Parts: sequence; C-alpha cells; structure tokens
Amino acid sequence: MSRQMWLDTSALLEAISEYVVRCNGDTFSGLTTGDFNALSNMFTQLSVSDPRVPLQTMSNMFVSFITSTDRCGYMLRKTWFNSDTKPTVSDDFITTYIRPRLQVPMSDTVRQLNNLSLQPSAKPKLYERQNAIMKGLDIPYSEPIEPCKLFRSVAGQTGNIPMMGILATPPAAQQQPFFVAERRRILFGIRSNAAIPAGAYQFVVPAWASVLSVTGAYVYFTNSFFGTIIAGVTATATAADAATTFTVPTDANNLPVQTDSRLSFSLGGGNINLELGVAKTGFCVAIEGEFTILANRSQAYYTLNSITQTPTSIDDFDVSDFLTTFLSQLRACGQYEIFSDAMDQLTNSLITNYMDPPAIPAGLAFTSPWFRFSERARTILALQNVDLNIRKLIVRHLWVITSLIAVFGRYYRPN
Amino acid sequence: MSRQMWLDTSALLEAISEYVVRCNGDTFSGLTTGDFNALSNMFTQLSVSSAGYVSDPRVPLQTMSNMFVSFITSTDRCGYMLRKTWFNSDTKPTVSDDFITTYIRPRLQVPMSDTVRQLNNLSLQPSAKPKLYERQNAIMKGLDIPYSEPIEPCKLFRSVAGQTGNIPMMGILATPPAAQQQPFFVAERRRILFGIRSNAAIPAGAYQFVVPAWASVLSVTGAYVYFTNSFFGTIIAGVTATATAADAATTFTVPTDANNLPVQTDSRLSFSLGGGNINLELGVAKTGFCVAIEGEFTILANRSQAYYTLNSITQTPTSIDDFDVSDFLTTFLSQLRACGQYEIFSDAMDQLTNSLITNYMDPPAIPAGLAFTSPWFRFSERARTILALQNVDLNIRKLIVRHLWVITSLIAVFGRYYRPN
Amino acid sequence: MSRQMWLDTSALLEAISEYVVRCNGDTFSGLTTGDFNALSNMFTQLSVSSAGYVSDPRVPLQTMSNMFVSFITSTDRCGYMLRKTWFNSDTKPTVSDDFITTYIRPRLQVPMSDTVRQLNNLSLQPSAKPKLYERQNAIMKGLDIPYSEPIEPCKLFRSVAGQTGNIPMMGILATPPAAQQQPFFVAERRRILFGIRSNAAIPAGAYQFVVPAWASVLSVTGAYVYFTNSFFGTIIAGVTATATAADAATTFTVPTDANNLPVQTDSRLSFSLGGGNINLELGVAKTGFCVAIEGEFTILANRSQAYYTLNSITQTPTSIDDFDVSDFLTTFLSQLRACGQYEIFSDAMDQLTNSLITNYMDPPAIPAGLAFTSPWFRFSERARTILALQNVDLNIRKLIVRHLWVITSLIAVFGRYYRPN
Amino acid sequence: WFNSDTKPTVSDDFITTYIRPRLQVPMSDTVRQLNNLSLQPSAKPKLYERQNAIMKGLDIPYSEPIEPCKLFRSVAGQTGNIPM
Amino acid sequence: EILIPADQTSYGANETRALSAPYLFGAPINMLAPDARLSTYKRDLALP
Amino acid sequence: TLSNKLGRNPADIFHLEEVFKVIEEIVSVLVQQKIDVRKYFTESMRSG
Amino acid sequence: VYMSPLALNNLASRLLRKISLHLVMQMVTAVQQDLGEVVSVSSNVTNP
Repeated sequence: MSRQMWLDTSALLEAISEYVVRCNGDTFSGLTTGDFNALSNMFTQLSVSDPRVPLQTMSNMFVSFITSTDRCGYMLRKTWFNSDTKPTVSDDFITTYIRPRLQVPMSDTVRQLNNLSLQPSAKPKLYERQNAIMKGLDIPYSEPIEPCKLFRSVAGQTGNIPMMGILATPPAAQQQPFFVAERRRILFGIRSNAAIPAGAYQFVVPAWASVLSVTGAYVYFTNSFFGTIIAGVTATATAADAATTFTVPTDANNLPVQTDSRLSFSLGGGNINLELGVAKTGFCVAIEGEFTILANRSQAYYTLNSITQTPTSIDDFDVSDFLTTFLSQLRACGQYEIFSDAMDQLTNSLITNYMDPPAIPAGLAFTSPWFRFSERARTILALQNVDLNIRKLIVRHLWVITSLIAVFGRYYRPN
Repeated sequence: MSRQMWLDTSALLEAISEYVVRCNGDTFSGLTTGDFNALSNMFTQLSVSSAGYVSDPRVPLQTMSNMFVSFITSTDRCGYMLRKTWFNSDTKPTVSDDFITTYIRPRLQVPMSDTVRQLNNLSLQPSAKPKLYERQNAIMKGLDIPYSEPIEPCKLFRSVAGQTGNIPMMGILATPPAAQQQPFFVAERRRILFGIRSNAAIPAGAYQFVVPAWASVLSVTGAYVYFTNSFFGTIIAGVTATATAADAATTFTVPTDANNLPVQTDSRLSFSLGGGNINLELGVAKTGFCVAIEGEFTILANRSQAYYTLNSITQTPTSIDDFDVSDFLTTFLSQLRACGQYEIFSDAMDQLTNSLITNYMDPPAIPAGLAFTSPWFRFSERARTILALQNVDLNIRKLIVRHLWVITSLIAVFGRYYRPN
Repeated sequence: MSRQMWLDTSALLEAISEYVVRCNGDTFSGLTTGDFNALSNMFTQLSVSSAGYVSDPRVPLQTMSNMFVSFITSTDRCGYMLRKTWFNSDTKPTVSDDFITTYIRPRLQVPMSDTVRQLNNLSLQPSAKPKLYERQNAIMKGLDIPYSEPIEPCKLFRSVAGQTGNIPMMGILATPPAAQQQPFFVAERRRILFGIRSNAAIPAGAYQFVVPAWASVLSVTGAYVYFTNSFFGTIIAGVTATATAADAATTFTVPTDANNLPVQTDSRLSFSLGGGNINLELGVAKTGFCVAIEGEFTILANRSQAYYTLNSITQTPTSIDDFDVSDFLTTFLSQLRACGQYEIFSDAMDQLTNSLITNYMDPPAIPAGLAFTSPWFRFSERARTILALQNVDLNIRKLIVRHLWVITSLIAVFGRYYRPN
Repeated sequence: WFNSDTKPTVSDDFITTYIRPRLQVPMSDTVRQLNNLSLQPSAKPKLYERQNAIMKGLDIPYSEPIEPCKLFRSVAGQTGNIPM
Repeated sequence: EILIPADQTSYGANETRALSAPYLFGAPINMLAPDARLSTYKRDLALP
Repeated sequence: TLSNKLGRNPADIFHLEEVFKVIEEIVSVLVQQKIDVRKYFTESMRSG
Repeated sequence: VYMSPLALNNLASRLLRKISLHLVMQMVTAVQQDLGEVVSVSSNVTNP
C-alpha cells in the first residue's frame, strides 16, 4: 500500500539479508549469537524449523503480484509515488506482507544522526537510495561515491566514456576544455598540438561534478584516462619548473599540483582556477582521492535534476548490482523470458498513467531488457514529445519499482 | 577427526577472530555488549573440554596454537590427516592425541547452520572478502559460493590451448605486430579485456570471439565497456583507441541477452559470459582493437565448482592462483619469525607436503623429478609444481593440490596465537 | 584530563558512531537488537547528568559538540592540552573545567580492553579502514597496529637522500632519458615500482637495489610482479615492456627468502621487503626496465612505529601524508559551514596550532619563518611546514606534528554533532 | 476470481454447501512436489494437475509423458501441423 | 518565562518566573541565591 | 571489585539476592556493622 | 472434544485447575497513600 509501507518492508527484508550474512558460519551449537537471535525474530516478524519456507512463499506470492497489472496497478499510478496517501486496493499479498515496520520517531532520528557518523557504509543498502530518489532525503555526508556515476550530459560534452576515443586522437589545433571522470578520479585539462603559454586559465565545473568534494587527494599531471592514452597532452617536468597551482572559491589558499600532499577541497565552487607555471604542449590535471557528495546537495543526483540535455547519459543508481541474484533465480526456473515480457507491460503501463491522454507515446521502443535500467532510463529520458519533468519522474518511479523487485524476488522458486 | 570436525572448529576460531575484531575498542566498563558476550561464549566453547566458563582468553588461545604447531609438525601425530581417506569421507576416525581430542570436535549446529548457508548465496550484499570457511567448503565439498560475491577475474584464469598465460601475455601485447595475430582474451583485477591486434586496419564487420573455459563462468553488473590500449598499466601495441563522434556505433552480443550491447557508451551494462561466444560488430574499421569490460564480476550460479575444484584446468603445465591463502598466512608467519621457528617450520611442512603427496600415488613413493621451487607458504607456485608432474594422472594431481590447500588453510587459522617461550 | 581520558572518550564517541551506522534502517517495531541495545546504552554513558532512556539522542550529542567547540576554541580553557607533558605523561592534571568534568573520564574496561586489542593484531581479517582510535594509540603511545591490516604504500612514503619525492618524480619518469640514470623507487595506491631507466640497452645480469627506509617496512601477499611502464596512469619513458616466449627467466630474490621469485609470471607471491634490498637478475638485456609489485600491502610486525612516529623521516624538507585525518574531518567541516563558523574556527585553530608550537620550544616563543601555506584541515601540508623549520631541531618538530595531529583528530570526532542555535 | 485467492462475499446455497477447503495444507503441496520427482507418474493424469498448471502455472511431473503433437502451436514458417 | 517544564517535575505543572518572583529576593526557584559565607571553611574541612 | 575479579556483572550470572548477600558480608566488615543494601533502594519512603 | 458439551466442559474444567500464579506486590496502603498525596497536592478540587 502506502509507498512508505513498501519501503519499510523492503528495509526489513534488506535487514533479514544483512543478518543472514552476519550469521553465515557463526551459527554454533552451544551459543545463540546476538545476531542469530535477531535474525530469528525478524523471520518471525514476517508472517520455524526452516526459514527457507516462509521466505520462499513470500517471494513467490510477490512475483505473481508484481507480474499482474490488474493487481499491482495501483503502484504504477502517478499518485503512489507522490503521496503518503492511503491506497484503496485490497489484495492479500499487500495485507500479508506490506505494512509499517519501522519504529518511530526513533528509526528516523537515527538515520539523521547517521549522516554525521565517521565511517558510513561503503556499499549502502537500496533503502537509502530509495529514500533519496523518492522523498529526497539526505545521504551520509561522509559516504564515498565513484564520480563517473554522477556524470550527466552538458552543453559542450555529449558524454564521458565516449570522449575517450577523442582524447586519444592527436589534436588539430588548441581545443576546448575537457572534464571527464573515472571510478577513482576526476580529470580536467586542455589538449593542443602547439604549446600553451604559462599563465592563468579558468575552468568551469560541470553542473554534475559541482557536487563532489575530495579528501586525501593527490592532484597531478597525467596522460591516461581509464587506462587509455590521452594524446595531445604531455606531462613532463624538471626539478626546475616553476610551481603549478590552482584555487577554488571554497578555500582561500593555493593548492599545489605534482606534490606528495594529501589535499582537501570541494568542487562546490563552480570553477577551478589553474595557474600553469610552465608552458606545456598539452596538459591534463588529475584529482585522485576520496569523493563524497557535498552535504545537502545529493538531491541533484537522485532527483535526476542533474540533467539538462536531451538525450543524456545516465547510470542506474547501482540498481543493476542488486538484481544479480533475482536474475539467477529467474534463469533457474525458465521464468526469465516470461518475467521480462511481463515487466515490459509493467513499464509500458507505468509510462501510460504519466501522460494525458492515457496512451503509449509515439516513437517508444526499448533497445534493452528491463534490467539494464541504465539504458532504459535513457530511452525514456529521450522522448522529445513528452514533457521533460514527467519524463524524469517516470525514471525515478520506474527505479523504485525495480529496486523493490531486486529485494523481494530473491527467494523465488515455484516448482 | 572428521574433515568436518576440523572445518567446524576452524570456523569457530574464525568466528572468534571476527568477534575479537568487533569488540576492539568497543569494550567499555559498565556495559556488556551483545558482541562481547558472543565473543566470550565462543571462548568457553573452545576450551569446552576443560572449562565451563572463561575469564581471560589470552591463555587458552595461546595454548591451543602452541599445541597445534606441535601437532602439524610431527608426521607421527598428524599423519592420519595426510591420507587419501581423510579428504574423501566423513568417517569418524579414532586418534589418541591430546590436541585432536581436546580441540577438534563438532561446532556447527546442524542442520540450521546449512540452511543459513544456503539462504546466504541468495543475500543482497554478501561479504566482499569472505572467510576461509567458505573457501574451505568450496575446495573440499565443492559447495556453492554466493551469487553476488564479487571476484577478481584474473584469479580465475587458467591455461588454455591458445594463450598459455595471462600475465606473460603482457610482454607480447606490448611488442608491435607483424601480421593480424590470433585474438587475445586476457584479464586484470577489476576488468576483463579482449581484442585483435594487427599492423594493418581490420575491415569494419562481424567478428567472433570464443570465450575461454576459465572465463565462461563470469558475470558482470555495473560495467562500462570501452576501447583501450593498456593492460595492467602497460601499453598494448597494434591497437587503435581513436574514434570520431561520427563513427558508426559498435556493439556486441551474447547468447544470453537477445539484445545488442553498446560499446564506448556511458551506459552501465549487465551480461553474462556463459553460454558460448561473444559476437562483436565493429562499426568502423580499426588498425587493431581492444575491448574492455570493467565492472563488478561474480561467478555464475552453480559454477564455482569449476574454479575451486580445479576443473577449469584443461592442460599441463598451467598457471593457477592460490585461492588467497597467502593473504591469511601473514599473521602466522609473522608469529613464526617472532620466535625464530620460521626455519624449522619450513623443514616440517616440506616433510608434510612430501609425506602427503606420497600417500596419493601407488606404489607409495615420491614421484620422480619432484623439485619444489618455492616454500610451503607460496602455495600458488607449489601447486603449479604439483600440477606439472607428467607421470601422475591429472585427477590425482588436482586432489593433491586441493587437499594440500585445506591443510595450508588450517595452519593459517590455528597457528596465529603461537608463543612457546 | 589525562591524555588517556581523552582517547577513552573519543573511542566511545567513535564507537557510538559505529553503532549508529549499524542501527540505521534496522530499527524495527517489535525487535530488540543487540546493536540497538548497545547504542542506547552508550547514549547514556555520555552525560554525567542523568541516566534515563534517551528519547531523542540528538539532544545530548549536540549539547556535547557545542560544549566542546566552546572549549576547544578558548585557549584559557583547553590550554593544558597544549603542554609538552600532556602528550607525554599519564599524570591527571589539576584543571577544573565544565567540559572536562561532564564528558571526560576513563571509560574502557581494564585490563580486558588491552587484552582484546592485542589479541586483535593477530586476528585474520582486521578492519580494512580502522577507527581513529587505533592511530591515536600508535601516534601517541606507539602501540602496534594489526599484523594483517592493509595499507597503501604511497602514504607510507617519505623523502630519501636519493630522490626528493614520490608523486613529483613522475614528471621526470616521463621525460626520455639523457643516459642510463640512477634507480628509482616510487609507490602507487595498490602497487610498488622500482627499476632503472636508460636510452641505451643495459646488459643482462645481476643488479642490486637498495630498498628505501620508508619501504623496508612493507610486506606483500597475493602479488603479481611484472614489467610495466606506467606510474599513476602516467607513461614512463626510457623503459621497455617488450618480451618473447624465448626470453630467459627474470628472477629476483630477497634476503628473507632463500628462493628465487619469478617475474612476469601468473603465480601469486608473498615476500618481505624488510630484508634491506632486492636482487634482480635480468635474463635478457632491456632498453630500460621497470618492475612492478602489485598485491596486498601490509606493514611488517613491530614496524608500524616508524610510520606513525615520523621516524622514517631523515631529510628536510620532507613529503609527509596525514595519517588519513583529512578523511574524518569531512563531516565536521560540512557542519561548520552549515552554521557559518568555518571562518571563525580557522582563526581559533591558528591560535591553537601556534600557541602549541610555542610551548614546544625553550625559550618560549614563535619561531622565525613560520609561514603557514595552508589551513588547519589540510594537515598534510601544515605538517610539511612544521617539519621544515630549520630553527628547531628535528625531534621537537616531529613531536609537534604528532601532538598537533592528536588534537586535530580529537576535533574530527567530537565536533560533528555541532549546531549552535 | 481467476487471478487471486480472495474470499468472495457471495451467499449461494450451492457454494455454501459444497464448495469448501478440502485439502490438507501444507502436506498436499509437499506431496505434489515430491511427486514430479518420482519414477513412474500417472500417464493419464487427473484434471486437477492440469488445472493447477493452467491456473497457477505450477510444474508438471518431470517424467510424465505427452504426445508432442498437442504441444504444437503455430510459428512463422508453418501455420500448422496437420495441414502440412 | 518557563523555568522548568511541567514534564520535568513530579507534580506536573510548569514553573514560571511569575511563580518565583514574588518570593524572597525574587529569584527563580532553580537559581536561588546561596549563602556562601562559610564556603571556604567548608571546602577545607571537606564538607559538601 | 566483585565484578572485576569476576569478569562481568555478577547479576549477568547470579540472582541479585545472592550477589547482595556477598556485598553485604563484605561492606559490613569494612564498617563493623550489619548493613543491608536492600533498604537503601526502596520504591518510596512509604514502601519498602 | 468439541463435539460434546460435556466433554469440552470436562477438559476445560481440568486444564484450568493447574494454573498456579503467585505474584509479589507492594503494601496496598503504602501505594494508596503515596499516589494519594500526588493527587491532593496537585488537584484543585476533589479529584474523582
């Protein structure tokens, strides 16, 4: 029912997993490990000689629900995502498993108190993402992320990974500023077949990267991008060369380049002022460190408000990493095909309720399956005849439904 | 006793380790943490043959290790463990030996413990760097590893007819080419990559890559697939990374996904290398190319048995990893050096290794030409050697390796608290 | 009070964090979790005032940060913590301050806490990213760090007679060579690099390498050693990665192991760079070569003291990391900016770091040439500066860096829940 | 009625008198599963089995034989079996 | 002004300043002015 | 002290009464007088 | 059992005979005097 209710339960299910991982090989005969005692109590909080059974039954009852428009339709409606409003639907899967689970207000005052903790989870639960993408809640200040995910398309650059083939082609004349991103580092620079004078150059931080923040960073010169050679740039020096530094609105001091120093600075300024101390026949600066999302600004990323161009490049909020299991089970009992056809309607029908009048918009053909979300997200964000905003929601919304599947379906086994 | 009994106990020692870590700096006075109670309860269960309650672990833990070292040092005692039977069956043997009777005995709860193990392969976020237990079970009973557990493909590499090595190929991939050479399928830590290198352009068309036996069990999620010229930070020659915004899109296909998979796109892909062959449609001609798949790799469901049982191994010689034992030995080694026993211990393992190998081939005699290049703890290299004996049929060589591994693992677990003085 | 009293409380707050992370999204209606139980009890231990169940743990956690900032700013109050003796002896100071009274006192159970701690260094899988508490202890009391905790080589780096830096040595490694230069030793995040660059081919034979002071602490397991030409992604010129199936084997040996270690091979190795030197034997002459060791890096037993004490430092000025403090400050900073105090804080800190250095040099005055090139939270740089003062001798410099660090961390921990209003 | 197990609010002499839960749960199902795995299943199965197949999309016994010509459906090339 | 919120008294009633001001020196019940005249002497003897 | 030499809180293992009985016996020897821990912690002044 | 009123009654009659509860309570008079005051001191007019 309530979107909240679905989230709470998702969380509980996610918790059941967490603890099952905690109990693997820690289930001895003479003890009852605090973890197992909790796991036992969660299993029970769902409806027990075999936990596989109830868990299975739950997944099974789920697939047959999410797989039928007539039942789960209410979830695909526009309102479900928008409000915490009571659903009119009366289906027993919902009544059986979906209902409030989290203590309150405590459960919240904790996740709040969290954001400020020193060492947040490296690999967050879907719950947290779900909350951001849906209610626009804050992510932990100290949570690391690979910047290349944060990437969206902008004015000058069409994409990120595609620029690779270009940065590998010798230049014709001094080109324009490039700003790419990897898994563990941010790259920016200016290529040219002819030396660039020494002086001051101004770089503008793309709307997407303008959220990053780095700590423990080694900022130096390089000619590599994803393990691919960046031609038209040469990182070379001499113990003599004058000092090359840069500055950001954020910090009033000069930050060195090519130094064995751990730097802390944020790209929240919107621009990066570089001071090249020596002329270079093509230069590319690299920022390698720990990237977090600036406090209070994770919104942009998850609201898809990070997007301005059409079409655009987009990631899947890591969802693809959670489907792995559910898929494996689908392949195990031949449902892989069946489920996909059913999902296609789920998606088709879902888009429908978003545009008035209620009809699949013209020119809509998916080039990928339901679980390659990163792609389907694009295709949907590529419809020209559809308003842009409602286009973003369709992705946001479609994401949650997908995440939900990734969580609830895991124990599926019909036979 | 039972191979199971050892595993069980090992699992417990590992649990103890885990909880010692959990409790570190979380032991505040006036507060009995649930974690600390569990840690405490485990200690008790360790010295269960001599106590019903434990004050401080410093001692029994030490004692256990000391005795253990004194055990796998003497062939006379731990001999029963080096026989072909101990690795095959769960027959409760009878051994009159203080260490075995006092510490090695049933620890896991059956069947509830197994149930949880299964429910785990299905979990959303399994441990990224799992315990030795899991590995021990895989390598010995050939059980399944979690579906979502990430792995570094390069470890999975084994030798196949085409290319003999993985890292060795780095040297050739760097040497400019003469003709349009055979396709190469090599792998790194965080990404797998293949392609064809030539000195003359390749006709933009349709090319088929056969996926090597070792990699035919991989699966990726959150993967970017791009064109590249490096391999472990080493430049590859006979490959173009050049491309234009005008170029015709290049895509590949897999026998699993009926849809085409884009290349040089910002889309995070999900596909599986199981099923057969990768069909790559090069949209624009290129003078040598290298496709790279960089993402999260996991072994496919029910296929881990290939890796951990040594079924990936098709020919001899072959290069193989060590299942990471070396990353665990660290501690026990550092403790051996701390009291200069590192010397004697080696001479003992050598004796063990030999005595073990012996028991596998009939008639009972060290094979001819058995020369070890590395010490007991450089397993990787020693397994290669065992696997390279042409006079012993394959299946037996594998067993030698699998069996020797378990014992090595056990040592890495049980010895850690060694301090004789 | 006692330096120990501060650490103990930090560890508590740092523990409260841990459990807050554990309880996030695991707080259900009818459940009682050992984790939440721990947490709610710890919430109690903060305030000497009251012990009732905390309905809103935000309140006291805030009151505490606020009280702390208000304390750490006024030099009249937190002055005693800037004395030479506070970082040295465990002598309870005769100071009366509202903060210290309400929040600082011994909290770790003794002796148990230490027992657990040591038992931990021997644990199999220690935390891959340690709490601050661990460093606090190593940097201040010189305690041991877990025998198998990983570490990124480059952090470990320090300046040596031969080469000035690490990161900067990159640009030079790029420029083709004039003629056969002197050996280089650089370190990345996940791998160590050494070799000799030349424009002219250098003969096949034995070559001796002196491992640096900062890297003689390292030890690796699960390692692949090969010939590459990249450093941090940048191309190294004056080195070749070429080779052929015919080339003779290229082995290297270390004093700690009496066996040859193969290079450019698929086998995973483990060896100790604490032997003092590497002996490489090129099987075939190469026009400039560069060997790479990529594996799991760990700091040898009883040697982490060199890194955390700043004893690995021999030159001046020197390249010095920050022991990762930067990574913990993040939260506090973002919370400062939130209420507009990022400014006013930097000024109170500069007074702190200054007034601190003062007490360190007899006679009692600021040194000449104290040119702070960066703000209080870019520690890595401020350290280089303190360590570059020719006035004060090395020791006093080092001591100041350490003392500064501890204070820095202490803030990174206590500030976080700061909200003035 | 075909898509869900929702107890209908309908009072009709028939339904009341004859239509009522009659199978022992969960035993019935486990016996059924245990069956698909058995050696010689019924060659001419009950409608029940088919009902559960067509309606709930449940499995049929692994060793149950069938005449392939029934399995036949139309595909691109051939629009029929007997017709050919 | 509320000196003590009712929920913090065993007698469930707010403690306003107006409920203190008319009595004695007119200081709030929680901050009554103490007679520290013999303070130093007590402290030495080690009395409370 | 009792809990230190024991390793945990006596109450985690024994009935509070049994623990108190020990504390009583001890404390009483330190002050020469049958002391009763119980009475100090009553519900109110009226209920024992 | 549920087919016959006699049978059911007999079984119930028996099942209940075994319950044996023993609770521990404070002195009534004490509680009623304490709560008593709490009311009197805070009520403005005879509280029912």
